[PDB]
Amino acid sequence: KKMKSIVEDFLKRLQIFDVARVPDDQMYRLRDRLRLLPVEIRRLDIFNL
Amino acid sequence: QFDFRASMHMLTSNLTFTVYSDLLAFVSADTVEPINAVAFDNMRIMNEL
Repeated sequence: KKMKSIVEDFLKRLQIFDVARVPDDQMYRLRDRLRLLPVEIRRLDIFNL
Repeated sequence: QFDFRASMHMLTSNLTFTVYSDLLAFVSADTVEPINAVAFDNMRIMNEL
């Protein structure tokens, strides 16, 4: 699974950013520093189930 | 002058072989799907996905 789609959608749904002008490396660096964060306890309990 | 004793000879060879010039059409050749291509260390090249 190439995770450019998740971070690309993440900048789609933020209604400000011109997402077609953010190329690969910034999307993938947001992937790099986004999976350092703990999941919210709601979605963590969902994933545990 | 022609002497038949010093001129009759039994020549010896093989029977019906086949030479092959290409030598590499006999190798059937496939590849791992290139998203799963790995290096010498068995870690995947193009980690970035």
